[PDB]
Parts: sequence; structure tokens; C-alpha cells
Amino acid sequence: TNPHVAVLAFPFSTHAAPLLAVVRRLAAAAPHAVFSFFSTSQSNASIFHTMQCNIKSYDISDGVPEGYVFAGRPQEDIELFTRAAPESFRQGMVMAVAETGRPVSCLVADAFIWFAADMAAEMGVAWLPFWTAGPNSLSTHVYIDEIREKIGVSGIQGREDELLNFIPGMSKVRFRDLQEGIVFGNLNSLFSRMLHRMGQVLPKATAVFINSFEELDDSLTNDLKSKLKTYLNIGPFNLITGCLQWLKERKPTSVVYISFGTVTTPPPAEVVALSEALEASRVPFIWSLRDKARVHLPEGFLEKTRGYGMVVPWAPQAEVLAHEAVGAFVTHCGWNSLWESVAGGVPLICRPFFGDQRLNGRMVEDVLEIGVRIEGGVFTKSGLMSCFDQILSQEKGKKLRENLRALRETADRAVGPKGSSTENFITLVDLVSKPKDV
Ligand SMILES: O=c1ccn([C@@H]2O[C@H](COP(=O)(O)OP(=O)(O)O)[C@@H](O)[C@H]2O)c(=O)[nH]1
Ligand SMILES: O=c1c(O)c(-c2ccc(O)c(O)c2)oc2cc(O)cc(O)c12
Repeated sequence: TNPHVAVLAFPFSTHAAPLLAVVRRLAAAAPHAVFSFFSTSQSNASIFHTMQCNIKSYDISDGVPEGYVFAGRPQEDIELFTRAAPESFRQGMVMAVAETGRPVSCLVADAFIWFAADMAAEMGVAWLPFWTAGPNSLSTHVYIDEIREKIGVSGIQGREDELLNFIPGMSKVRFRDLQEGIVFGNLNSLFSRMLHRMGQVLPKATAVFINSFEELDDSLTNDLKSKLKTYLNIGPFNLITGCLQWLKERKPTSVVYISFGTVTTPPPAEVVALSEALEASRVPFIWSLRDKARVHLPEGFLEKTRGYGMVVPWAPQAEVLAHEAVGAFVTHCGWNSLWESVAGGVPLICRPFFGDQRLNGRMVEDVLEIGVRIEGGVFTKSGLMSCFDQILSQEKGKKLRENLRALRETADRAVGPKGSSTENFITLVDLVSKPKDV
């Protein structure tokens, strides 16, 4: 039969949306192929809220048993989803095959679904994992065993600012920048082991693809092409594809936008510190903050800032960052947020917490020079007031904006006609268009 592409999303943080974004592009480019998109019901309802006729979503189990009482651990939801997922995805695919009358001919999946490799082997189909983050984090996972050998697994105390310069393209990353589960944090957690296994199996993939462009870092691109069978940069996606009315009335490059993505919130003390910096400078602002976290705001803050700032549970982030009024972005250093700031030409103020956030912060500050660090890695009133001054009012911000304009032009060319990402996407279309082997 003609192709039937199974797509397995990771239904946490901002993983499922960019995967749907590529599927949309793939479905338009391969109109004879049908696509079956698998995530949790919560995840699907959110991301599917104009859809190519050849895509249908399917709700699979979140892995939570009927009468389950949460222990309240971190990564509990992820753990439950992950343990059930081999079976959940299988049953979802059974259903899609029965509905379409087409066997699965290709398996596209978030790289986090590492057992997809085994599912693809058992099915007799190609495995096409999507790395949802940066090539920097892709590279440390692929090098997991080598990194653990060089550094050791008994701690990095006294070595935090040592350099990972034994890895190509990674000369500027310090030991401390590494994600939990490489050399520190709980190396025995399900999540650490999932990532360890992923790292070992990615070199076996038919192709690994990523929301980035080759020319971001030539050496890193070349190194990864040598560690993986096929490595395909096909982004940045966002260059390919009452907040605004409020912004309309503000001066150019004057507004600070604050957000920590979908799964991060600063501790209450840093919430206080940021509110004090905003208030003391009287800088115009839009702060995307969880409604539940509003309880941590100092008494009086909302009332004192009412004339010049908004605190909202959700903003139209991409469009805010593309508005001429915005002059700085206080961020957790998530990958999707980063590229949205680049599209808008807005300099970053980085406060990384976990995962790949420290790697992205290092890239922003030391590699691309498109943003700054807060002194000491935590929010303080004075530290943030200084960053705002640097970016909005001083020569530093002029330079950062220049750097951003230059970076975005390179990125635009990667996704233009004859761009490296445009060419890589043709390659991926050809891979997903292949019918199943006989
Ligand atoms: O108020 C908000 C906060 C976040 N986002 C979007 O959520 C995504 C955040 O993804 P990222 O990789 O930056 O961080 P994550 O949420 O995965 O930790 C981005 O597309 C943002 O534009 C948004 O639209 N409005
Ligand atoms: O959604 C998550 C995520 O993407 C990562 C992540 C991303 C890139 C990496 O390289 C990495 O090691 C981890 O970590 C997480 C850790 C959590 O506790 C919860 C999450 O939801 C994520």
C-alpha cells in the first residue's frame, strides 16, 4: 500500500506542538501518505485546537491507573506515561492500521521515545526520531558514555567551570552546563536511564532530524553527521511558518517580556526579586506567570505596576516577541522560545533551571552573544535592573540586536530557496514517502 506514517509525540512541555508543525509540512509535501499522530487526549486537545486532510490524531493512554493516588514526586507523570508507553503506542497504532487499512510504513517519534527504535525494528520500518531541542543537547546525549568516562560519575565538585572541550562544537560548555542525568543529578532515575538509552540508540536511526539550521555551528553539524547515519537540520520552524493592542501604544524597544515556558516557575524568592526590579525601574512589562503563582507576588505589586505592566497566565508569545515595542526577554532558555526571540530580534536575559536550559543559556551568552546572564544565576533586584539597563538603554543592547539581525539573516537563508534546511526537508520528505519494504 501507499505510506502510513505513525507519529509518536512526547506529551510533556513543548514537545508535541513542534512535532505536529513538521507533520503538517510533511503531509503537504507527501499528499499520497496518511499520517497518524499519537499523543495523550490532553495533549491532542491542546495542540489540535485548516488541518491537512491526510492527518488524523489518536488519543493514547497517559499511563495512569484507574484509582491512582499520586505520591507527588517530580517526573511522576513522565514515569507513569513512559512505563505504559510501549503498550499505549502499540495499541494506538493497531487502531490506526485498522481504520486506514494500511500497515505502518514509517515510524516518526520524539527522540525521548527511545524504545521507538525497537518498535520500528519489530515492525520492519524506518525509525525517524525528532530531536525537539538544540544540537548542543543532542551532542551530549550522543556522547553520554564518553562524557561519563572522561569526567566520572561520582560528582563534579571543584570542577564545575571545567570545559567540555574534548567534544567538537562544544569548546565553550562547562561541566556545570550539562543536563541532569549525564554526570550529576539522580543517575538512577527512570528519566536518566531513558536519556542514557536514547543516547546509545540514536546512532542507529535511519535519520535524526532537528528544528535548527546547519550553519548555526558548522563543526557541530559535521561532528553529528559523523556520529549519526543521517542528520537533518530542517529549521528554524518559526521562520518557515489584548496584548498586541496594549503593545501598540508603547515606545519602540521599551517593554520587557517575561516567561518561563510550560513546565518551569522561579522559586517564590525570585518571583519577589523580579517584581522588585520591575517596580523599581518602572519599566513597561508583560509577565506570563501561572495564576497559581500570583500568590507569591508581594502585596501591592499588581496595584503599583497597573499603569505600566501586565501579569497574565498566558501570552501570545511569538507575536509579542515580534512586536517593535518589546526590547528584552527574561527567559528559562527553552529552545522554541529562543528561536521566537531571534525571529523578533529581541535580546535574552537567561535564567536556566534544568534539562538543556543551561546549555542553551551558554549558547546565547558565550557562543551567539545574543543575550546576557544574570550575575550569580539567580534573580536579584539589582542584577535584573542592571540587565534591563544594559539591554534597553546602553551600548550592550545595540550590539546584541546587531548580533540578532545577523543571526536571523543566516537562519532565513537556511530556509529560503536552495537553503540547507530546505534541502534537508526534501531528504526527509523522501524518507517518509517510502512505502514499507516487502
Ligand atoms: O505565555 C506563554 C508561554 C509560553 N508560550 C509558548 O510555549 C513555548 C515554550 O517552549 P520552550 O521550548 O521555550 O520551553 P518549554 O515550555 O518546553 O519548557 C513557546 O512556543 C512559547 O511561545 C506561549 O505561547 N505563551
Ligand atoms: O520536557 C522536558 C524536557 O524536554 C527535558 C530535557 C530536554 C532536553 C534535554 O537534553 C534533557 O536532558 C532533558 O527535561 C525535562 C525534565 C523534567 O523534569 C520535566 C520535563 O518536562 C522535561
